[PDB]
Amino acid sequence: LFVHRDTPENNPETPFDFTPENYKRIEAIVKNYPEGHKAAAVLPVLDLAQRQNGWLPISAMNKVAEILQVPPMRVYEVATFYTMYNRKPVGKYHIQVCTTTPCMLRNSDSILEAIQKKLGIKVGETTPDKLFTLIEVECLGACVNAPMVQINDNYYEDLTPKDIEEIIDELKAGKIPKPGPRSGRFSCEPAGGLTSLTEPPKGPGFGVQAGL
Amino acid sequence: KTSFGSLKDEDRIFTNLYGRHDWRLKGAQSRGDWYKTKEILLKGPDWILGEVKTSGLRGRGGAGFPTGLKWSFMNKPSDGRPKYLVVNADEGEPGTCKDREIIRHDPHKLVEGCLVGGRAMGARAAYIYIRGEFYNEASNLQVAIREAYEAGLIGKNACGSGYDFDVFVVRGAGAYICGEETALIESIEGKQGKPRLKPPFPADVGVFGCPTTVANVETVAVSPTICRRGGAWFASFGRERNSGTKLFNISGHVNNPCTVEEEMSVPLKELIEKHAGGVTGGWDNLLAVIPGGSSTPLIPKSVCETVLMDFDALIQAQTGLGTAAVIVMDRSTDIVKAIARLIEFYKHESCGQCTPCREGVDWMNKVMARFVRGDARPAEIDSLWEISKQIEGHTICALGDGAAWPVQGLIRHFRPELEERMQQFAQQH
Amino acid sequence: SGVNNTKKWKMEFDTRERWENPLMGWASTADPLSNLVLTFSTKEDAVAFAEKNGWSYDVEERKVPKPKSKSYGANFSWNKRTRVSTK
Ligand SMILES: Cc1cc2nc3c(=O)[nH]c(=O)nc-3n(C[C@H](O)[C@H](O)[C@H](O)COP(=O)(O)O)c2cc1C
Ligand code: SF4
Ligand code: FES
Repeated sequence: LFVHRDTPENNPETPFDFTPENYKRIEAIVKNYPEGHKAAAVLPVLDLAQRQNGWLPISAMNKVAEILQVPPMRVYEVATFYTMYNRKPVGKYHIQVCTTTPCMLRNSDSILEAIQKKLGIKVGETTPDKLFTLIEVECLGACVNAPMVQINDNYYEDLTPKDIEEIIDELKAGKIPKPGPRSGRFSCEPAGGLTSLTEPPKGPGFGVQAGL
Repeated sequence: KTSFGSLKDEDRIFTNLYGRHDWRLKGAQSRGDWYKTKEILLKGPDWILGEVKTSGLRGRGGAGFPTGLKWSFMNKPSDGRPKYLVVNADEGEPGTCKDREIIRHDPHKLVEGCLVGGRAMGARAAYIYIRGEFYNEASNLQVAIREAYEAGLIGKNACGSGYDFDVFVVRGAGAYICGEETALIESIEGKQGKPRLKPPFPADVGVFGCPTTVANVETVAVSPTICRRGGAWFASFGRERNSGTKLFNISGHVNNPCTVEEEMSVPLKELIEKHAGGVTGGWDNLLAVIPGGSSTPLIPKSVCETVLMDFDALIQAQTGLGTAAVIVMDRSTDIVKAIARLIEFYKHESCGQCTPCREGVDWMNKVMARFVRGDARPAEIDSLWEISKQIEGHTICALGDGAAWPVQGLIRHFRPELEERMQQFAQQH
Repeated sequence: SGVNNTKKWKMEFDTRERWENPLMGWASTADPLSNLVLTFSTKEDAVAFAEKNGWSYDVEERKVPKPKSKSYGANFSWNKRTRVSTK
């Protein structure tokens, strides 16, 4: 929903303030923009509150409005426009499965159902332990590595039902699995052998025209 | 020349595309980056704009405007306002992941491009807008920028050239529409990512209200090489008015989905077979290809037999080069469902600002969802065509066109499939 | 926003008493001119008509909206207050 209703857990009196170290980070954010245009810092600072707090209560939105001297409504507009802001609490690991056509064509559905069975939840829900939250997202910009998921800040790619269940098993154990493809390649090169960039790259000055 | 493709590694620009060599400053310099940057800067903006003009380079962000002419809009006297370069790293087009490889594996190409391109425009700084999901890539770029600052390649007296230049990185927060040039500017300003009407054009009133040029990551990252090796060297690739090398993404129903650099005007068939290992199940198993990302209309196998991958060739085939993100669908695909999911994507991504896309795309999505099940009558096909034409060319920004076009491609080339599905539903009910 | 009902000159008369009908509560009137409203191309035509019919009259000069200076670009001013905080 894109309207707010005060609750005991989410209301203007809910405690939130940036830590002393995050205030230092805020100063560097605000210094990135011309003077007289502090409102440009709304997105990075709002994201900073989420990284500290995990999600965005209304009191966190109010604090950002105060620090940057912007009307709170303009901050509410940003919080509700960009989908990476969590206006409700999310589990420790926010699993985000891409289901757009390129990933769908390479069986993102088998990934989605594998997660649902293993965690016993439905898309949109949080586990009772509050460790995992599962949602579908649009193209995450790793289409040649489909099917893939993002968990918090990391991408996990070239997934199969076995691979994702192994990633979730590692997460449940406190281990932090390595990101990237799980199929054998390292990034976006074709499997079965490079079809380009096999020879060593040229060095400084190669092919440089005259006059420089 | 009359045949294109088979680009040699000596002529490839992004030589660390696969990240098998050091992506940091030392590896970049060993590969030719940051070489004679001072000389290029001291040549002057008009010389730099001349080389980009002669190179025939066109925008790699999806619209394909001639880059040299576009960048020359900033080559004008100052008026007290600062001038900015905004590098578009939102990379949100479904099927497109080329800009991701440049940022994380060749970051110093992009940083040097910002300085060289910024110098041509007389900008004081560059803001690189990178989508918020590319966290690890943004951090990689941030590390490279610090090395450039420490080495004195950017910042005060960049490359000892007497020209100051800052490179800032700002992350998005989840919005495909923030790849649109004016929506990107609005997002940097702390507002909802809603596009601006034009005029004014960004070269007159842009970010913070100042003269601005928005350029795609790949467009920027190739400019330093064009200056070093010459625009003529770049124009010796691809057909006339389709110059240069191009980064391709081949995904979907291929054997080895991959990113690769190849000559412009390469045949679509040759690209899929040489680099992606061919269509899954053989070329005979091909059904349709989306050649330039979800915003470009699909083309059937018959068209894919001989078409060339460049701006002009794909326009004559009733589509476009777009981002050159090739999405391949074999004959096991439910083509109506594939397209219906793209319309669902545009429904989730429309900013909602202007009426035809706010309401039209959601309307098209509802009709397509029924077309998937066959729960419609054939008269609704011509209705859906007309609706898509009421969105196209009537919206503020090109997202509305980007949603209309995929629907048009489906109806143009697969009307029998849509009608067959309605016939099957009717007998079952 | 339509301006098509502001093209012509009108002539109406002074409002007189309306009272509640004792039976039904309907609005009764004894003013035969209560509904009379004439239309004229110009105020000269209206004045001419009023003069020959012996009615005393007041003429109010037509109010036309004054031309405004509009600029979409001002929504994003670098240093002026016209910059919009939202779209
Ligand atoms: C909905 C939409 C999304 C877009 N996304 C991107 C993008 O992710 N990256 C990009 O470079 N251009 C994107 N564009 C194109 C930009 O608006 C603009 O044309 C481009 O940044 C100009 O740079 P170029 O001339 O070098 O291509 C998008 C356009 C639209 C309408
Ligand atoms: S076409 Fe869609 S995305 Fe573009 S301005 Fe209109 S509503 Fe927003
Ligand atoms: S379609 Fe899933 S990452 Fe692009």
